[PDB]
Amino acid sequence: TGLFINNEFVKGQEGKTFDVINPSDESVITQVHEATEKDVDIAVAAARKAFEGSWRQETPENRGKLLNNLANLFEKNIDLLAAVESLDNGKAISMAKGDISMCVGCLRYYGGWADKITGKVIDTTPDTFNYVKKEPIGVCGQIIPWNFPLLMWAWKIGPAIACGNTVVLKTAEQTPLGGLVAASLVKEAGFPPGVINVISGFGKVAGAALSSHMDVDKVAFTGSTVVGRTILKAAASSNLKKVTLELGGKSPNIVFEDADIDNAISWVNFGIFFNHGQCCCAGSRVYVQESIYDKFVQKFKERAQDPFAADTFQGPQVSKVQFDRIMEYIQAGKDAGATVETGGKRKGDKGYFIEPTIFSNVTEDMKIVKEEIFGPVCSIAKFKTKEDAIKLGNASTYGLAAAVHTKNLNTAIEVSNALKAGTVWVNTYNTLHHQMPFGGYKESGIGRELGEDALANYTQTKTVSIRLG
Amino acid sequence: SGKYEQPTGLFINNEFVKGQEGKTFDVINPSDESVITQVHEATEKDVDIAVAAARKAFEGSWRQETPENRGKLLNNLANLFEKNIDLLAAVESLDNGKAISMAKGDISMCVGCLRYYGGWADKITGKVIDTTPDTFNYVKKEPIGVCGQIIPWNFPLLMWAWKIGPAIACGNTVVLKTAEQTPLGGLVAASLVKEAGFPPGVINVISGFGKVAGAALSSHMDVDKVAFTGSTVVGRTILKAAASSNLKKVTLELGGKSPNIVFEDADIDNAISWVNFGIFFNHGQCCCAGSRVYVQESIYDKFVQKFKPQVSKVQFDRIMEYIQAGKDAGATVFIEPTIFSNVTEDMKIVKEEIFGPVCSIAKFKTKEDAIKLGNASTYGLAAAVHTKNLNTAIEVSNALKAGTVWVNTYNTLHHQMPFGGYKESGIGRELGEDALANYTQTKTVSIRL
Amino acid sequence: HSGKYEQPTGLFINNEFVKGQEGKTFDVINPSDESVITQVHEATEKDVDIAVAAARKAFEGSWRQETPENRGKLLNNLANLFEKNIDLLAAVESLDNGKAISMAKGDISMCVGCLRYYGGWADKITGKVIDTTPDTFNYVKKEPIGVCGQIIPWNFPLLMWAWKIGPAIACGNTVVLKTAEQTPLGGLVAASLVKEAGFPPGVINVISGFGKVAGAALSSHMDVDKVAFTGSTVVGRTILKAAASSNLKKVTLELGGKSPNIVFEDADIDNAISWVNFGIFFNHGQCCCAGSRVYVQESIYDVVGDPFAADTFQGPQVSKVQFDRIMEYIQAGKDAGATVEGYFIEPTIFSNVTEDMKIVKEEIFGPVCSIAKFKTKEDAIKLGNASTYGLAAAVHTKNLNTAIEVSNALKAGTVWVNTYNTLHHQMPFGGYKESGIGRELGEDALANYTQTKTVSIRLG
Amino acid sequence: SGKYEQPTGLFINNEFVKGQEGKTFDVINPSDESVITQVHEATEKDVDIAVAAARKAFEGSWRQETPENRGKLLNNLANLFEKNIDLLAAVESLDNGKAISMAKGDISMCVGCLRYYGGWADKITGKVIDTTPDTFNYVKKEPIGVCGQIIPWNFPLLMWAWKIGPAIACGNTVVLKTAEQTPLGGLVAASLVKEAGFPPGVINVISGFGKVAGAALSSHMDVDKVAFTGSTVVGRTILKAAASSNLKKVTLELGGKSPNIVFEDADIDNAISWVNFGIFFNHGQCCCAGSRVYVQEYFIEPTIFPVCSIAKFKTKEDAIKLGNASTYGLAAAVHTKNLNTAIEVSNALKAGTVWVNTYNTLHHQMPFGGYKESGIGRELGEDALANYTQTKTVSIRLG
Repeated sequence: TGLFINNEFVKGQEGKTFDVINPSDESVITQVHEATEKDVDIAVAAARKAFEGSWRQETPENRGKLLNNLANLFEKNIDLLAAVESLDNGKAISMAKGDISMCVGCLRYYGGWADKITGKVIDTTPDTFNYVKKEPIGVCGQIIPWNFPLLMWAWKIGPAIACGNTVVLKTAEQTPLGGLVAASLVKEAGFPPGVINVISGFGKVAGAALSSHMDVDKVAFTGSTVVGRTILKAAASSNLKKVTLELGGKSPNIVFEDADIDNAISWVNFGIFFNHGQCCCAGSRVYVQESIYDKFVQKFKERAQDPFAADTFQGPQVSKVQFDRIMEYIQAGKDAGATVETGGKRKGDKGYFIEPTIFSNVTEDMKIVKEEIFGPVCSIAKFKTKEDAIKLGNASTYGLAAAVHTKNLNTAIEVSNALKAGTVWVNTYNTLHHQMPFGGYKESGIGRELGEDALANYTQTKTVSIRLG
Repeated sequence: SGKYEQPTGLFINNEFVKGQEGKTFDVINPSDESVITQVHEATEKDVDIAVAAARKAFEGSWRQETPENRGKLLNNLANLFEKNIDLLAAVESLDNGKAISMAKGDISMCVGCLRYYGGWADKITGKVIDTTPDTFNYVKKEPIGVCGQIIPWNFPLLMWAWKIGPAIACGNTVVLKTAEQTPLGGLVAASLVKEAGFPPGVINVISGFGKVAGAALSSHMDVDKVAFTGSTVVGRTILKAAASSNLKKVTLELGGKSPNIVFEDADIDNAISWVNFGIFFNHGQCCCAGSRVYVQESIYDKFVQKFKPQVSKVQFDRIMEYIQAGKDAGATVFIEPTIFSNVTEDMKIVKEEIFGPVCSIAKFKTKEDAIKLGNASTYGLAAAVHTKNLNTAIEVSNALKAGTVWVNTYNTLHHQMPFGGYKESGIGRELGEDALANYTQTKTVSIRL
Repeated sequence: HSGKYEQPTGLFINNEFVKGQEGKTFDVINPSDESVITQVHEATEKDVDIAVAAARKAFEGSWRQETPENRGKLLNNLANLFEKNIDLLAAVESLDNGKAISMAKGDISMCVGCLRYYGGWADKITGKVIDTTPDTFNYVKKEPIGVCGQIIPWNFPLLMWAWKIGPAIACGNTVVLKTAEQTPLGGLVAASLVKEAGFPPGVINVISGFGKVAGAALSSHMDVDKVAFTGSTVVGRTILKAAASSNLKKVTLELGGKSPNIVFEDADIDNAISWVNFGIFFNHGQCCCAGSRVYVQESIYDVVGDPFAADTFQGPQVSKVQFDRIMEYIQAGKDAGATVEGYFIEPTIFSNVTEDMKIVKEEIFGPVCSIAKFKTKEDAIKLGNASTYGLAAAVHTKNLNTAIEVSNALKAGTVWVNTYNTLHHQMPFGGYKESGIGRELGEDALANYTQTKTVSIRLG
Repeated sequence: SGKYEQPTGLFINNEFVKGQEGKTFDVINPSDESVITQVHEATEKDVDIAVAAARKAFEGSWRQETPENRGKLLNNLANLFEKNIDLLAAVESLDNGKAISMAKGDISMCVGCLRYYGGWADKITGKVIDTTPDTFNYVKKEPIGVCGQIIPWNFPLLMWAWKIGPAIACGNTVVLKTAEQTPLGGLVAASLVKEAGFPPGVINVISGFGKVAGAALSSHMDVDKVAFTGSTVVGRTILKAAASSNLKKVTLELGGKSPNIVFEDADIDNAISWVNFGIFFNHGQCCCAGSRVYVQEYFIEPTIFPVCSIAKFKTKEDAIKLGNASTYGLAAAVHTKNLNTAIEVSNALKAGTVWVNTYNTLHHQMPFGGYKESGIGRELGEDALANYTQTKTVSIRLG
């Protein structure tokens, strides 16, 4: 399926195609047209033509109408879309239905916001009139990863289109299929040509080309810190465009004395093993109070024990490079003397399946504890003081999210007030919602994403001061 | 008067001190050209001391304090500023070289600015979201932490007040670096910081150069955010080191070249008075300045006739470079305020950033031509429109590609109204409630049942 | 005009069409041919009690499970239903109220936009968190008020329906709406949509009755938590006094006012006479916001009947009482020496209204306009602002200083500049002084339909 | 101490003046029963004067004034409250009968209160709506105009300071009436009003009785707003008069039966101290005081089952029904350590202020206000400004 430009599926100016492999049986699904720097420039040129006197005319009332249209389409095709994702990405299809649900709530939630962006009328002290507009930024290019390609698709598209920007989305080469079938829905929903363009390519070729584009007004990156620094470096070399990143971090999971146990093991099971641990906020450092530690760890072990089947909860990892980094991390974790409760071996000759991995007898500064593994691999420890879980859990330059299980409100408030995370879950984990914003503290991110906060990043403030008598 | 100062130190932990290297770097008066005196120097080893102070303050001291007495500090400081307005006005006139007449204007604007933000200390509010039943979700604002702030020299004390107000309101400790050309202001201000009873390390004021101290802040691993004012190229400098270091947050306000538009029905007596105040106010040192001025094809000639100290040698030299490029371009034409006319459309003299008293006049016909001409610029920091027609005034201001638009006024700026750029003029707006967004972080707590 | 007919006549209680306990019917007249359409059942004080009980059961039970997402979803369903039956609905509207079916369709469009908007607001109602405490945590919750009684007026029965129902349901309140005696039909047709949309039983109830019997019952009810009145100021005073004698329920009023129209010499050539035409003769002059008195600078001082037809712009008046009230008022206009230019009264224009007599004294609510003449600027502010009513006003000009200064100076809850009688859900509509209590459109409606709640948690 | 008399009059147009009736009324000391002195009394014509003054102030002076200055003025007045905190602290104790320590505590709250709203004067923001068409619409906020403000006796200067804070922040002129029992406070405050530099007639302080002076404010044709604190039945009478007059905005605060709920999982030491404060604080003379308390299975001495009633629930749902089975719900409290208990029960309680592991701590930043018969409008924190502002919507059609 070709590049989505001006509501058409053109093909690559140089005709490059690149290969799409299925993680379940390693076979090759098909090939997808590749954008190079000439493609990116013409895409961006389409976005700007739309921005210029086309979609500036459209009314917020309608911009929401369109978004709601898109969400109903998504909803009309939950089954196709969840399949595409399971094929391309490798996720349990009952899980994939979950993911599209989140897409229909996220788009529709931003549908509501389109007509509710408002500036201010500042009563300046003198006898003058001053209004503060919020306007669209213009061309917004976003790069999304392959954890939640369709979900991340809908995060980026939503905000930008509610506010009235025109966008250019690059799908990660790993999972370029979803964003394209979504793009087909974008034509049924009644969006002008140009408003929304979807690109497939690599970070190093198109990815970059977006970042350095002198006619791109905003980039919005979701992936590894490493590439993020690249992206920041790109914006600075080009036109100083507005950047907002959501890098990943190795978040923690914390259990207390008073806390309920059966929910903990279940939520911390979900906290690391959800999406195979292939999500930004997974809970790889698990900390339990010493009193409860031994039995908890036993009770955690027992809980640990094809995507298209309905029984599966885990699945293939996205690529063998990503598989072979995960496997390099597990051997590193054992090479360091850490015991293994359960974990350490692939499943089956075909496919990238990896087992849920646990580690004990681990020190505070192994390679595995505070460097992003990005698979189903986690660490357990014993803490005793309230101030311990603080010094321990935040002993970390990556603070994207955290958790705290307790029954004592004072502990809950104090710890969560003390924790240095963009998101704190009390008695839950890995539950995101569009209403509440999501982002990285310090090195996990630059800017916040869900909620009304997203909107800030895609609007901007003009001060008009009508001075007179 | 002029006076003789004591340790001209780095303000560190509420104390003036020197550099561990023992280095110093002269300060010179643009009027006389004599050297006023000599101010201490801060290099990487000192910035790491100051960052240590700010993080020390931030941890356990200032987290206990409340926004009402935090507020109760930014007013005291505003009071000190007013008590010694004419003193600070003098220093600032002496060092920068601007007329003591800015005693009220510039140095009071700080009092206003620091007061307003003193206001905002206890008005910071998080959120509560009604996601569902059973669950209970809220959003809270917290202080970012240590902030590096680099100011220029055009409004040394003003800028000083624009960076302390929001940062402190929100509850963050700061480490400030004055310019090399005009460090004197921040240091007296610093004595005022001690007086108003701030606890030690919530404000450290540093002196130095871009190549050394500047760099140390930008790339400092323990700095959580940085905010910067000055040339676009040093901004790009900041953004990179941010990226290499620790992805600390970056707010830039870079200067821009900014237009002034006059229509036939503009009440000419007002229009000429604003454009002149717009371009020459503070020698053209204003980031937002009427670098290029445009007049209707009907009233151009009538309009033109009615119309007719930098900080160091180097700033004095780029204007003489750009003035030379002017006559070279063939364009009809302390420092003489310079004016050019029948300047072409594509020149050096228009498109890059003079930062001195020079102005270039252009002539338009239709309304949409002034749109094409104004927003035809890489720099979009401010713009202004002088007319009387309603439909004209609001249609154009919407169209103009700038972060501040002025209608029947120029260079008149207020602290409750946000000021910023959006065409590589800047990242983020820094005045009014929106500044407080830059120096806070969001944390989301969800409780289940 | 469309043969299909399913005009329900019952009271819409608990997602059902019941009948009056003591069974009273009351006649419905068509203002175009003075004929009786049919008869609708009447609520009385036991009906209203039953009703309030329905709403309160809903609010007490069903709406702990429901998430703001779904409250938003439902309104959108109800919008799409409204938009699927624009044609049927416009027809009832036109038949019942006697207004051109071109206008009635315009009305319903406004309904679907108003419902959608508020559907968008359900998940976006966020309370605050106050972080200025030491070793304490305080959040401020917003929550539904509870049971909200609504009394809509016959000008725009279906529009007013949406204006009331939208905000209240977004926030999580449950409501009981009394239609106007003169136009009960729309609200009941709508009520049928409310069940197809998937609202729970009880959440939304539509009563027919009178301002006296039923109207009083809602406003004096001790289990009704908030009434919302729209209509004559004489009734509003009754509504407040009801609320004070009963249980102090929170009360939002939106009464009428005599709105000014100002025209400045620099202003604009023909669309001005076009806007002021629309300004007083839109909807036959039945809008609270209509521009009764028109003011012009001295320099420049000097459609028929059947609603179901296409060419019509102006239609019947609601009834003979309204017709008769109008005739008395214009009769007084000629009686006072002012020059002059089934149910349908042709639009009159009064000059020589040099003074502020009876014709400019109070609202008329018919197609009667009054012309004034001004010449400075501070006089038009003083002539316009010279009224106990301040709900809307207009200015026409080309002039920026006059525009802003005047509209700053005018004392109306809404001020149009170079336009008139153009409302929009985004922006709040409301009255100054004796015109109103509260604000209605936009985000400010939501305040009227939520309560805050301060939780403070001590630590240590 | 006790001191000179001076006029002791009506504060009108920045000067102490006297009743046109020539009526004076007596002030009694709750402690020794003595008669302190005689303050004059307002009647319908003094009110009409003061309203006239507040209108002429509003109609001219205040335009020239800029929110930056409003705020300066309010904290100036907060500065002066702090100057004579000790004086004003004692006035209040002599007049009302309240421990001098508590009066330091009350004044601090006033200075706080006034300062906060000083903060808010230049932060009043309007809206700008991006209307679908090519129009340009904004939403302005303007002052209502003349306000009537009626205070009880329990926090005569505290309440004084909540009432004038928001009102002046937003740009209104106020006309304040002081309770008959305790007018002494307000009148010094009024001396401090001139000194803080307020233009004349922006704050007028009236003394007099419920019937006469109340009625005059409530029903005054040229008052645009009233605000009321005290019994429910004078409230009803205020609402009613509003209606018969010309439809003032009415914001009222009524005092009620608040509850205190303690599960035995709560810490008993903190619980006991907090309920004791709660009900014996300010001699149970506060709207917030928690008349009834439930646990899990002239001077009047303190009383228990300034009174209180104890009873005992079992499961959690009885705790919520007992607290909310009341005509009244102005405040509440709940003492526990259970997270899920504290969040769930407080949502379920129909109160305008809930306290968890604390009672009667009240902060000017946080809005205080009443449910059901407890009040109409909330009046503290940011939300107060809403009560004293008013929305104007301008649409500008374009080409």
